[PDB]
Amino acid sequence: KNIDGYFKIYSKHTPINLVRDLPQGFSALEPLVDLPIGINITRFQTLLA
Amino acid sequence: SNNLDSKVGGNYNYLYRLFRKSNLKPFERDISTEIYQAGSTPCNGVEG
Ligand SMILES: *[C@@H]1O[C@H](CO)[C@@H](O)[C@H](O)[C@H]1NC(C)=O
Repeated sequence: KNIDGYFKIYSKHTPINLVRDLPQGFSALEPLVDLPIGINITRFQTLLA
Repeated sequence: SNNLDSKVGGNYNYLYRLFRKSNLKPFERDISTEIYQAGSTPCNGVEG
């Protein structure tokens, strides 16, 4: 997300065992880094290997 | 800065946006050079 140009990156990594769709369970994310870039982001794309 | 920024009759290195289609939110930089259109007549990049 962004606040007045402050990009909030919240990262959480937990191991799971899943077939498809989504598992049912509670998760509380934690902040990772902060990038006060101050630019408008109208679009995004996911990079893959 | 008058003893510095003032050169001859003017200094064009410092420019500004006089016209905008609306009020821009604070803490925003607008580099768009598009001609401001106050009417319904298309400007097509020239004054009129
Ligand atoms: C980003 O651009 C969108 C689409 O023009 C606009 O609706 C929005 O207000 C802009 N946000 C910021 C933070 O400049």
